[PDB]
Amino acid sequence: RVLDVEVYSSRSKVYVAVDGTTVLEDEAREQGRGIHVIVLNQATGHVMAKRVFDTYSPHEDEAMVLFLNMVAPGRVLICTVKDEGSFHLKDTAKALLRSLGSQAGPALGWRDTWAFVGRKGGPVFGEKHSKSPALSSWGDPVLLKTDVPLSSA
Ligand SMILES: CC(=O)N[C@H]1[C@H](O[C@H]2[C@H](O)[C@@H](CO)O[C@@H](Oc3ccc([N+](=O)[O-])cc3)[C@@H]2NC(C)=O)O[C@H](CO)[C@H](O)[C@@H]1O
Repeated sequence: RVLDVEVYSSRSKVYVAVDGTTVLEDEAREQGRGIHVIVLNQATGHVMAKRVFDTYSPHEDEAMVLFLNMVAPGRVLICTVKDEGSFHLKDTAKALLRSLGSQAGPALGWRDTWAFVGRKGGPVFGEKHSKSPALSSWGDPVLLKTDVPLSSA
């Protein structure tokens, strides 16, 4: 009646594991920057969608907002940052993350790392965030492990 969810955010690598199986992994040297989003079915844990939005670059946050607004309430929503996710994560996107209950997402800054697991329509199940200490540095890798309650019947 639970999912064991692991979410990793760092400068050079992201991954998400569900019940000990890796369902998302990106350690490619020159791609995959931004906020990785995975959507799970809330009863089975099956992956319903996988996206990456390069919110270091303009317009990607707009795509993220349009995608997240079509996600059903009650899906499991997982986010994790590779390299940089904040430069063009602008106010509408930050307000949407705030509306999910995220604490770190609306506050995300330059080269911060961030891992998030929540029910789309509330509540938040797990969140971690490491602030970058300097413009030339990155946040510390963060590894969030969270038991997510499953729906039944
Ligand atoms: C060497 C390297 O990391 N290059 C990769 C490049 O990395 C981008 C990086 O995504 C962004 C965000 O962290 O930062 C760029 O670096 C700077 C450096 C200085 C400033 N400044 O305002 O003074 C801003 C950004 C970095 N680019 C460089 C040249 O270091 O990203 C591309 C696309 O992902 C490749 O991955 C490349 O490998």
